[PDB]
Amino acid sequence: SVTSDRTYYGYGDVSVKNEPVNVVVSPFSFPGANASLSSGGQGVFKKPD
Amino acid sequence: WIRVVNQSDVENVKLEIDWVNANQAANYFDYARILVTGPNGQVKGYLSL
Ligand SMILES: [Ca+2]
Ligand SMILES: [Ca+2]
Repeated sequence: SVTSDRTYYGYGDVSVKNEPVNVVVSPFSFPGANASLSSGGQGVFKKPD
Repeated sequence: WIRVVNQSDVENVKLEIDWVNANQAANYFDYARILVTGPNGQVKGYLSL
């Protein structure tokens, strides 16, 4: 007696939470400790991490 | 007479020594020859009137 509207459903959800990367900074204080940078000087400074 | 003290980084230094009142001492001296007895026996400088 009923004319069914033939439509059933399925569903799902997608969760995009974080950003791809975290650029953790540990800044450099390049004259350093137990060192010295003078005017006109020339050299190299290294920070591994 | 002139002690040059460097900091822990400086390695190469070029000094220009200049005699400014030489034109006044020309009225007092007839010949005056200054030899800057350098670091460890070398004589790297010679000034005159
Ligand atoms: Ca993040
Ligand atoms: Ca240097």
